[PDB]
Amino acid sequence: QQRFSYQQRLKAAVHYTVGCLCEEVALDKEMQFSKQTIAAISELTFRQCENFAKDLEMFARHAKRTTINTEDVKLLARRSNSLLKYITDKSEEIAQI
Amino acid sequence: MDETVAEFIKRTILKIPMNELTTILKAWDFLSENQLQTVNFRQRKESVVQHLIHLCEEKRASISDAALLDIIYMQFHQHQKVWEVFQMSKGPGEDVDLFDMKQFKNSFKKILQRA
Amino acid sequence: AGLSHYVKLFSFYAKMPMERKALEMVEKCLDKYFQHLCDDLEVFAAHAGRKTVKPEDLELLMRRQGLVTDQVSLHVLVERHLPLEYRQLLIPCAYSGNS
Amino acid sequence: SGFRKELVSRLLHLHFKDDKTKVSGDALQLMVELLKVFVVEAAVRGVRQAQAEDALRVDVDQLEKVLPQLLLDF
Amino acid sequence: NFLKKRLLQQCETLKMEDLTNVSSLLNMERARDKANEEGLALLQEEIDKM
Amino acid sequence: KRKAPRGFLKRVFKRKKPQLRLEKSGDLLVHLNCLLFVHRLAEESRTNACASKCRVINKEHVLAAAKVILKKSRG
Amino acid sequence: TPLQKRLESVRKQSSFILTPPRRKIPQCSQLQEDVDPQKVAFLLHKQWTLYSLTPLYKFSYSNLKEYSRLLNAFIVAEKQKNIKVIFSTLLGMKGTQRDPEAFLVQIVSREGKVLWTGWFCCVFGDSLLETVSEDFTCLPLFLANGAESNTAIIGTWFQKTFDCYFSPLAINAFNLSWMAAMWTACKMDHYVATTEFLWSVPCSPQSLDISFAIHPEDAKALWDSVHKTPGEVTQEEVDLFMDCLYSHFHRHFKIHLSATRLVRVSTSVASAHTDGKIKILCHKYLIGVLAYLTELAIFQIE
DNA sequence: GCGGCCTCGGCACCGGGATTCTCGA
DNA sequence: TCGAGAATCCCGGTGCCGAGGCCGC
Repeated sequence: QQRFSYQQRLKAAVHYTVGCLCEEVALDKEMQFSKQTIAAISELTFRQCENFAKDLEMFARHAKRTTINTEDVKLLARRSNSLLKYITDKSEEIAQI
Repeated sequence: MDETVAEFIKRTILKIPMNELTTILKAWDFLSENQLQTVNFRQRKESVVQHLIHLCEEKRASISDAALLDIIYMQFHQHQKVWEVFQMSKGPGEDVDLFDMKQFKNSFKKILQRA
Repeated sequence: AGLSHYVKLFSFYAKMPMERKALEMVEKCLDKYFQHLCDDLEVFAAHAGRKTVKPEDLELLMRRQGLVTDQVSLHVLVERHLPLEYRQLLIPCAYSGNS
Repeated sequence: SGFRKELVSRLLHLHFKDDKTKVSGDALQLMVELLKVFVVEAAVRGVRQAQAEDALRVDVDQLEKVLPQLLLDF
Repeated sequence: NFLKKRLLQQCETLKMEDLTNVSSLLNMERARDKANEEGLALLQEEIDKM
Repeated sequence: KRKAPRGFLKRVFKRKKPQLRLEKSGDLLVHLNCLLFVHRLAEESRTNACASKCRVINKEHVLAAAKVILKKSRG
Repeated sequence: TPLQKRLESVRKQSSFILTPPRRKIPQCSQLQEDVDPQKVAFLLHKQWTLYSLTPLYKFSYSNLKEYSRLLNAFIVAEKQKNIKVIFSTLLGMKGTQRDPEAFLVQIVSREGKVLWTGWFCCVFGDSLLETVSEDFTCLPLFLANGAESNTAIIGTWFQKTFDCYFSPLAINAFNLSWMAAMWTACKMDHYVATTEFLWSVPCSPQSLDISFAIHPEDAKALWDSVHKTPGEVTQEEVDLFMDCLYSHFHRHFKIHLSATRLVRVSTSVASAHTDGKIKILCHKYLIGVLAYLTELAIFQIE
């Protein structure tokens, strides 16, 4: 019902936009993402978006705050060096907007 | 340094006892004199069976010589794996004027890999 | 010292004999563990906006390490491993004077 | 293209355990970026272990062997 | 809904990745076996030709 | 072993990073973090030992353990 | 009567009054009552290492769960110095109705990998029942098969809780030849294994062993040559069977087998060693083979 | 060169290969 | 009559507990 219509509709949206991303990243390394491969990577995006939501809420709770700001996702970007460097420049590009 | 080769070497190196580690590892020629000092043969069994096989990981050990390791292991442990005796018999004529070890190695491997 | 304390505790935590050559590398593992931690406490305490590192500053970090959950909170984790006179400092008991 | 605004509002707000927490568009488009690079990173790690096995296809098992470091890393 | 009762109609009434992968592997194995029969049988034809 | 060094963890937290204000018993939390990190190390290294069926933990199992758990224990 | 009867029994046994036990050929023992077919069939082709077990003080076939826990908590504690212990009454391993019901002791490790499978049985052992009081449930036979380490742990537990003592039952070559003769005298069909007699000569420097393995039907026809009185085999008939083996071996190899000692007598009925690792129970004669084995255990106890 | 430590190895019990011998092409 | 399937005789290839070696007091 509502839980199913919620998460299946966003599973559909994740698959649709992630398939657009699959066509957008399949042209770099001349690769093809098979139907089960897209189906998997979409559900890992879903399952670890659960992880990002779990992290980000308590990240705001950690600063005695209710809203989620850029330092919270920076702590989400704190995890790994390569995407620290990637997200630093993408974050200054965020600030350009 | 391969499947059924590196772990095969591991399984034939824990087979050989600690006393004759030098004796069998010197004869199979992959570990030259310089390689013997790197591994401390007197320390432990799992230590040597892990450092020696690494010394073949750098030496890219192949089954052709991994099997030679097993041969040299059995040359000092021939008192296991009970042995049958086969007796050949030539008919009337001169003996085998050509048992070339190269030719015999060829005439054995060719016939065996034929079937 | 303390790294030698943890490698000896590794012996009673791994329940299985290991090698000393394994222990000086787990020493580098603890050194890098702090090389990630003390600047992870750094960045997490800076995230809270506080100069000091309060206990909840580390509860979030251990939530990051997946050891604090909605099932396993911070304090329950203290029950299972720390000795009594040490968890008396951490988890608030009650005397009408909760620590 | 990307993972759009009315969809990033909806997907993140589904896993939100309370109704009163919002994520702003400034952070929303960066969330788009972080899960877009979730796809990019998972895909590049999969195809990287694919050249490591030298494949022209990303199969089922490659993704399963990349999760133990994907979820650990990302 | 009809797909969930399709579940309730098939699974209630009543490997695959191993199927596909192992079947391709075993098909290469049968190609190797056809090569084996080509080699062994032909060398048998030459041996019994001798 | 039934101990937890008060002095050593504080000395490490001061040597490695000179600018913090770790609380009265915050170093006790650091000890708990390292205790659980070495728990994970011991258990996943036991898993590594069973992976190669080695009855003694060695270097080649600890180095594989590090890149999983130490990275996992990063905040 | 409560002890003095046993003293008179000891007197009779030590007297050694004309022993030759003309024994009835082990009769086909149709499996009595329950005798769990799965359990008994699992218990047949297992090499039981015999022991002699003194009667158990204060034992009851109701408190099996309590002893199971008390021994399980003791075995895993001997590992401190994964395992389940299932005491299981066998309900049918008894010769007469008054014998104590045989019960098992299995070291079950996850799945049913029975590591040890102990076995105490008292069949046709009414030379011990009528001499011991009611408090003791006497099971002269103990059957190991698990490692000797686990046997030397459950035996210690049994000594500690029941005051029963395990002497390792060693079948002397005389009793071994007896059982080797009454098992080729049986009326079986489809002989499972050849009748092998593993001799072992008493040379001081060397330890040559002989496996005088006869075709099982050929040994039955050789037994019929020396079998004259039916129903019961005598000591002279057993000795003549063994001497026909001797005069077929010294005839061939000029070495007097009678100058050697039996160490193992494999037969289609039941293999039987000397040093203890004795009773394999190939066929379902085990109530008769066990009858002989219990009668031999009385000899060691009494 | 011994004290509680450990590691090979004879003996032995349990798991597949080819011979029996029964059934299908 | 003969060809594949199952069981089981013959001996492994394995499991696992004493013996020998070896490093503090």
